[PDB]
Amino acid sequence: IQDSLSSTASALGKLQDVVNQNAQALNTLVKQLSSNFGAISSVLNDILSRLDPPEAEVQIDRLITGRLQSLQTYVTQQLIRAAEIRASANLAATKMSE
Amino acid sequence: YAWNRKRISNCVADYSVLYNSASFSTFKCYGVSPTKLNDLCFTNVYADS
Repeated sequence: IQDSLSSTASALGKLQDVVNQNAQALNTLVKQLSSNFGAISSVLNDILSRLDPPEAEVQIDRLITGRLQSLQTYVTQQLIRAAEIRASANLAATKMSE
Repeated sequence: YAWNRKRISNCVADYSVLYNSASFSTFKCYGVSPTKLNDLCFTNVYADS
């Protein structure tokens, strides 16, 4: 077994998979800030520095709408994965106890 | 149809006086607010007459 683990790294795919999944989802969430959602630009400060309050609001509305919508979607993925992982955790606990 | 094309760059721009020049009938901005005009830096500008 010591040799098997030392040579082959495919055994730990499951744990590697979970870490990759969370990293992937987070990266997409981070990347989403680069999106425009039909706005003039995707830099909040730039919009504040170009238009005026009665004019910059519409752009912000799209930025907030898109960004807020993206966040909850990521939140949903996390908890669903958490729902799965927690189920896995309970199974492991029984294996430990049993 | 023969609208002139002009280029301006490598200089400082004072739109405040131009904004204060209310003599112009049509002084409208779309991508920017004239109030904020005097506080932005640009790669270059194009002017037509």
